[PDB]
Amino acid sequence: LSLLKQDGTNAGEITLNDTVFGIEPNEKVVVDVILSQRASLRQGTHKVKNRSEVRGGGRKPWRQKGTGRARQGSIRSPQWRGGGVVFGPTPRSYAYKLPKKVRRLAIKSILSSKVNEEKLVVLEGLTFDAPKTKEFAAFLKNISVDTKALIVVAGESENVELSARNLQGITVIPAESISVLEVAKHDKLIITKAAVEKVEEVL
Amino acid sequence: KECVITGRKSRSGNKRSHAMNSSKRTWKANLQKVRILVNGKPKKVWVSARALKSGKVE
Amino acid sequence: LHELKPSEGSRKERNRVGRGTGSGNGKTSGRGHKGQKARSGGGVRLGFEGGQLPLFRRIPKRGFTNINRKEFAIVNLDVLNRFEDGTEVTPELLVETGIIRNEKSGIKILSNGNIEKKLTVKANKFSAAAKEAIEAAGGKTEVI
Amino acid sequence: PKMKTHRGSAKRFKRTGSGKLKRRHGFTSHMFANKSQKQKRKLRKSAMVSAGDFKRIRQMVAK
RNA sequence: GGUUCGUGGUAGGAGAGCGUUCUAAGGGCGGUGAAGUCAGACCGGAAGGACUGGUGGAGCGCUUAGAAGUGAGAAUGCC
RNA sequence: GCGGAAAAAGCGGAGCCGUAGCGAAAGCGAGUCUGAAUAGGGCGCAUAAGUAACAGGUCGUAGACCCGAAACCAGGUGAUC
RNA sequence: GAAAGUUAUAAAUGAAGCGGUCUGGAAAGGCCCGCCAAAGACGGUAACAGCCCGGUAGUUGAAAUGGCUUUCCCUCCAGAGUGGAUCCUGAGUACGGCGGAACACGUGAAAUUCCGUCGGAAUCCGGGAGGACCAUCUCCCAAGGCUAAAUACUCCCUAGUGACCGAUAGUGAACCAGUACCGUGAGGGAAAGGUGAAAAGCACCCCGGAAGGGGAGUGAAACAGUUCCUGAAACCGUGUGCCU
Ligand SMILES: [Mg+2]
Ligand SMILES: [Mg+2]
Ligand SMILES: [Mg+2]
Ligand SMILES: [Mg+2]
Ligand SMILES: [Mg+2]
Ligand SMILES: [Mg+2]
Ligand SMILES: [Mg+2]
Ligand SMILES: [Mg+2]
Ligand SMILES: [Mg+2]
Ligand SMILES: [Mg+2]
Ligand SMILES: [Mg+2]
Ligand SMILES: [Mg+2]
Ligand SMILES: [Mg+2]
Ligand SMILES: [Mg+2]
Ligand SMILES: [Mg+2]
Ligand SMILES: [Mg+2]
Ligand SMILES: [Mg+2]
Ligand SMILES: [Mg+2]
Ligand SMILES: [Mg+2]
Ligand SMILES: [Mg+2]
Ligand SMILES: [Mg+2]
Ligand SMILES: [Mg+2]
Ligand SMILES: [Mg+2]
Ligand SMILES: [Mg+2]
Ligand SMILES: [Mg+2]
Ligand SMILES: [Mg+2]
Ligand SMILES: [Mg+2]
Ligand SMILES: [Mg+2]
Ligand SMILES: [Mg+2]
Ligand SMILES: [Mg+2]
Ligand SMILES: [Mg+2]
Ligand SMILES: [Mg+2]
Ligand SMILES: [Mg+2]
Ligand SMILES: [Mg+2]
Ligand SMILES: [Mg+2]
Ligand SMILES: [Mg+2]
Repeated sequence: LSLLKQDGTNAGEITLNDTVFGIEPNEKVVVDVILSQRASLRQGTHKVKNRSEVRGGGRKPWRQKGTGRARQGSIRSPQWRGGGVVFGPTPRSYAYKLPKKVRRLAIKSILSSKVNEEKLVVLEGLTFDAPKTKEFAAFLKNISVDTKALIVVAGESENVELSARNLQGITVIPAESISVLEVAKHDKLIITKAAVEKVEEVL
Repeated sequence: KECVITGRKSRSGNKRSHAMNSSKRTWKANLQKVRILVNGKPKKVWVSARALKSGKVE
Repeated sequence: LHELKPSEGSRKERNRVGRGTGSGNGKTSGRGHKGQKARSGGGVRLGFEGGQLPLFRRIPKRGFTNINRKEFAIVNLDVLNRFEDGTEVTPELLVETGIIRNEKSGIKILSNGNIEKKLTVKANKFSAAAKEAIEAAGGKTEVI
Repeated sequence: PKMKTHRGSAKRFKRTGSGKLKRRHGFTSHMFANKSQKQKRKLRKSAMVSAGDFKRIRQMVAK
């Protein structure tokens, strides 16, 4: 596929490795991995007090027989107004990983999908002399994005992260850090040639 | 109520029936009241028979 | 991300009891009526037979465990065909290739299958049949 | 926590290749005047756990 | 798409669904009036869902997926 | 566990399950145990699929679907009745 | 003991729209134009604000005190080789019996460790252990002491996070709550959030002793009137279309 410069002009064409960008996408696998990655983000910090954890409630409120009232054991029994909760949330992890081979297939398949959808723009360079959001915004018009976009860069270029930090739909990531959920969260995938090399080197 | 030389004193454990019912009991040290001088001056102190065995003041 | 479809049949809605009679699991919630099995925490321990002496106590204990029990990693001939002809098959070569991962007490070669190639196999033990078969092909067994 | 194996059972049953349980026979200590030699030969062999019993006890000896 | 035989049902097994709160992504509504609330002779096989109007005065649907403190008429239930 | 953003990968093969069973065991091994047996019989093989993860069902350990005793034990508080 | 650095405990500076127009009580909303962005965090502002305010990114800042890190001061200090005449190398100790306990190990064939009691070694030609015990071999040198880190927990502090609660929930406690109240006492232990953007919190008139009303006025609204967002149901009434 084609290989354009920051300015937006064509710079020949690059050849993506068909074992990473060519494979027939496995949608079912990508859905499993997306669900696992969403589940793994959960903090799970939710708790209630059961009848043991609620303040007080030690004594029998009134004698078992003779008063004409329903028998009761504690004022914190769960049918009482301020009483314990019967089950309800307990702090727990929601994280789980599919096997490594399934996780690699998922990233290969989501990346192949982007090529099929013509949502992957390969850039020769991408660099900025100084952190300037105005320049990064102009760049996105030249490349013709006008959507959410994941920008993948290798050649350190610290000025790219700063320049794109204040744009709302734009995420800049290393290349080592490319993940199924980050590619799925974003419409267009813009990647530098140097970054493509680093992604293929891993997959 | 403790050996001044060693520190022997009461310690708890079990009494056991045949049938192996257990109940708490103690083992007291064989403490004897004797005059010795740990500090220069003599004094009547608890000392275990075991501590007296061999070389003590009296 | 707005059109996620998990694989058909991979996920099923959990059954919730005690949520009305329409569901078929309302009220008694699948437990039927009364007795020990209807109660919270109810039910007898696993092999319990309501006081009839359980099976395991009707029958005797048998045998002992040997402190010095040797268990060998088993290699049937068939997998030795993997190797190239006139090759010297060691334990180290049998773990590198990935044929036996943990070499419990040693490597024993068993006959099961038939060998084609002419090898030189060294293992801790051979079955009489295995030895004959390795040799019948045109190889030498050594017992390291 | 991990399920615990029933140790009484682990000392009496043995798992076969097909995954069944093999056991010994009961009436095989003492009182041998009261049993015939045919009874003795038969009781001396192993036996399999019955389907009904196996259903009841299989979790006790998983592992 | 037809044909044939079926379709009473407690315990109970099996299936398909409705609705509730929250999350994500997409796409919307809303001071020209959100949710809630009241009323009605509307719609769906059921759970249920709209529409119109009053009240209300600022938030809320929908689609697909996900997660549950997810549905009450009975407990001499608790307030 | 290292690395990292309460990331994602990568690294990490120690270990676990499976690929062989039979026998109390020594052991032998597509067989093995019993047996004097080359017999018969038991369990196996000949009739190879497992494993990792998630989801449903059920079970186990946990209060384990919810409410309810009379009681038991431990440390205290009470002879202003 | 100094000194230097650095962090903490106050702060400072900080880009860009009073843009036009529509609806409206009000515009941050709609429509149409711009602009800043290392700043599109969060909150506030008469409805939903990157450009209105406090701020935010970035960049600065400390008289004083405390912490930390360095450096200096100060303080302290022998360590290899060769022999093996002799000497030393933890005693009521180790161990044993009896009785207990700890060991995953219930006295068992019961090693190992500890306690009480009684008995009681060897001591370099020495001693202990390898799950009764003996022999061989192997590995160790008890009966003296010290020792950071990797681990546990959080009354606290700072900064944050949540497919956690949203007033019968969440803490017992969003509110002067361990209060009121109950109990001789130990102890038990509640209920109870919302005017409006702003008090502009209803001058004045009228009935009434007042309460409370009706006007008038404020307000977008007063059927928002000082407990005052919404305002379901039970329950209580007035009126009346059909019936009795
Ligand atoms: Mg309690
Ligand atoms: Mg009554
Ligand atoms: Mg509560
Ligand atoms: Mg269902
Ligand atoms: Mg039924
Ligand atoms: Mg019912
Ligand atoms: Mg019943
Ligand atoms: Mg029953
Ligand atoms: Mg009986
Ligand atoms: Mg016998
Ligand atoms: Mg019919
Ligand atoms: Mg039917
Ligand atoms: Mg069912
Ligand atoms: Mg809501
Ligand atoms: Mg309402
Ligand atoms: Mg519920
Ligand atoms: Mg009711
Ligand atoms: Mg008693
Ligand atoms: Mg007293
Ligand atoms: Mg008196
Ligand atoms: Mg400003
Ligand atoms: Mg206007
Ligand atoms: Mg408003
Ligand atoms: Mg507001
Ligand atoms: Mg003892
Ligand atoms: Mg014990
Ligand atoms: Mg010994
Ligand atoms: Mg002793
Ligand atoms: Mg010893
Ligand atoms: Mg030994
Ligand atoms: Mg042992
Ligand atoms: Mg020594
Ligand atoms: Mg409360
Ligand atoms: Mg409320
Ligand atoms: Mg309360
Ligand atoms: Mg009022």
